[PDB]
Amino acid sequence: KKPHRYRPGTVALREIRRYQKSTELLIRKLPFQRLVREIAQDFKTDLRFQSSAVMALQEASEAYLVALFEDTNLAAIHAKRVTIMPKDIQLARRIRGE
Amino acid sequence: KPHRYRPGTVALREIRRYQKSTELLIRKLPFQRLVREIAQDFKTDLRFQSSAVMALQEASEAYLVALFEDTNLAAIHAKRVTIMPKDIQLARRIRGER
Amino acid sequence: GGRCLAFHGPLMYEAHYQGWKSSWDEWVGYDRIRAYNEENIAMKKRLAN
Amino acid sequence: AGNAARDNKKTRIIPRHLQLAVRNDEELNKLLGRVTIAQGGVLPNIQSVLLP
Amino acid sequence: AGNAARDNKKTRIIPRHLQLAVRNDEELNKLLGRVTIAQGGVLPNIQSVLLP
Amino acid sequence: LRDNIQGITKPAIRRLARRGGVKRISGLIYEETRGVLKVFLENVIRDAVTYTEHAKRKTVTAMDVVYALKRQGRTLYGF
Amino acid sequence: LRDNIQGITKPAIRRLARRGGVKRISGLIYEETRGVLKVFLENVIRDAVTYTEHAKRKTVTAMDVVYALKRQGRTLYGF
DNA sequence: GGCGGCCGCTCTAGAACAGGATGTATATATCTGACACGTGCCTGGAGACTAGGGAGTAATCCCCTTGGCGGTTAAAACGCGGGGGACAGCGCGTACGTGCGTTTAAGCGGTGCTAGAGCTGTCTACGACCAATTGAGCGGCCTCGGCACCGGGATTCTCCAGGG
DNA sequence: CCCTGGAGAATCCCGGTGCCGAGGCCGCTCAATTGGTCGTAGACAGCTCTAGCACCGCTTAAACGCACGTACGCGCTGTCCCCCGCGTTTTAACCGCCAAGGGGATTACTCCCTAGTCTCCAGGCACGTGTCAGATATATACATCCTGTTCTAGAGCGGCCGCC
Repeated sequence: KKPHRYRPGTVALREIRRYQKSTELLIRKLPFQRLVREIAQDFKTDLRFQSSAVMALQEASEAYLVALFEDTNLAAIHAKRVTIMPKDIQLARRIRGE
Repeated sequence: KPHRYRPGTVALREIRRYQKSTELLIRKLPFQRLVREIAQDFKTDLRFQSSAVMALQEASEAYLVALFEDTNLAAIHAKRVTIMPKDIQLARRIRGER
Repeated sequence: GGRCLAFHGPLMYEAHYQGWKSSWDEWVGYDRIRAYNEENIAMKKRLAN
Repeated sequence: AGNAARDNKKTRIIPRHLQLAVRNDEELNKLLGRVTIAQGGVLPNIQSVLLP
Repeated sequence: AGNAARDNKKTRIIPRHLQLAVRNDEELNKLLGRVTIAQGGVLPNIQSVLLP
Repeated sequence: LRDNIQGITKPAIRRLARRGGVKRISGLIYEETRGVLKVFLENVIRDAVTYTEHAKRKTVTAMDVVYALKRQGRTLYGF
Repeated sequence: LRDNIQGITKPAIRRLARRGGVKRISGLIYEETRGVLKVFLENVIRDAVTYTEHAKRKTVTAMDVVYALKRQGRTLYGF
């Protein structure tokens, strides 16, 4: 007997392929919705958000983070690496102007 | 024996000098004739005002200076102190240009 | 005129020491010789030593 | 988008097809560079050094 | 700009002082982040690892 | 409502990076990505708050979210 | 007018990077910097060409360059 | 009498410190050239007026998001195994920093010409606005079929073990 | 240590269900369409005159090129600890169902203030000019950086002493 024991990286590449061609929202609805309410409650209390309003916020935030992750990933190969770093994000936001 | 400044000392001195002085780094006529040959592909009978070339030159340099700042930060991000063409290509890709 | 003229051991003196800063020149008039530029600056300073 | 729908043998145009059509065309990519498309994802590409 | 002019021992506002005033202040830097200023240069800052 | 910044779970951030083609994800990425998402959400929702307050409305609509994203060069199609 | 891309000389590109805080400059940077300068100029000047053509003028003014840079989010002060 | 252990001596090298070098920080001298003050208008805002129309407010309504329940099974989280990569470190070398010789064109000043942008009339079709109208866009309803779902099967690409 | 055969598991092609969102149809009604009518922005013609284009001296700081070496990009190694793949067990995510009651959306009355003029006048703009802060210039002076010499600590070696 012997376990399959996939090496690190190969299943991650498979998850890349299975999710780049996918369409469904990766972030769960209620955890993202609850995060919106607590952020808005610091600006204005007793505030409501429509279901399509949270849906519009969710896709825009995912695409912005995905595009940030592509810049984060492309900086890794630029830095002769395959693992992203917290400093990799900070460089990406600075170059983007954020 | 010559004083023989180490590599980096004079380069740092140019960094201090050009970051407080607002003199125009690229020469006027070599940049001016580059505008004429670029605009010749769009309009053969075209003229440019003296302030028109002046407005183009400061905008181009500030874009190049900002690009060089992003290019330089990518070098330290990649454990380097020398800017590279691949660092420039990463800067345009992150900024969304190329 | 010329390319080597100095009273001491010459260092390719113009008429100015080339490869050196401008604040090293002396234009005094003394006995100047060439000697094939002190036999190739003292045979490359005894081969760098 | 119809060509992309024919690539994955689909009759109905879905927002993934619209996103694939926009990003594949270099003229549409620069025109809609600052444009977010909902339910579209991104281009399924892998870096050369990231391949096994 | 007047504070930056006093730091440079100048009693006349020059475009370098205006650029220094905009970029030093954080809300002005973000507001005019996509803004080019002529005859202003940039902030005289050097990275830590570039120092001798 | 407290500690809702942890609603964006570690596999959720992992899945987002998989869509971006990221090979490996560090353990400190998730905390940084949550902070980046918090900053980005704090700008879009605040802009949508002013859009909603300008309309004398108490609930933020999806149309105001589109205007909040459009004014920063991040326009969203399909609402 | 040919070979005017070499008008941006090597010390001129060197002075640009020194203003940007660059300590060391590669030898292949100047050719790449000339390319991104040509691409940037081929967009702004062409935009100013359409501005000048629409204005019923045969000379490009600095005012037309102002809107050409502004429409790409690169607005210039002082004209 | 031989040899291990201990202490002193000289060799070597890292590092703090002082002196020389060259590109800038200032102290006047003087030019100088736009800066701001004064003036003379003069052209757009303001007081006043007329009229009307779009929102503030009130009411309704129905509608849509929040709270609030569970079921369930997908998935986050914890932990174990382990495995491949970030990084500290080292070595090579080359290629880019520094420096001047030499060249070559940047730029200042000058002169001449005309390409053409404002400027002023001129005259002319053109679009907002007003009656008058009218025909397919859209809300809604009927129908229907493309792919989500559920499995079934399979090529098919991939990893582990055996052989040279 | 590398090449090749067989089998485990996630993924891809395929048959059957159906269903719920998409395609098609009916009004019909409100926004698109037709004709006329002027104020008026705009195309067209002539003047001009102020700024750009082309060429010329020159001189001088900017730039090409070659010699040299040392900070640094890059190639290679280990490791270990940091991150992935998978088994297990919770967990809250998604879905089915229910009211609610603030709240978005619509309609109407009405009331303020903004559209549109008349007149004018006082602040704003073009012109003119004395002037006061900035730049050029240069000996003087910082000012830090690079390098040479000396100080002191560390390791290696050799001589001397005690023990078996």
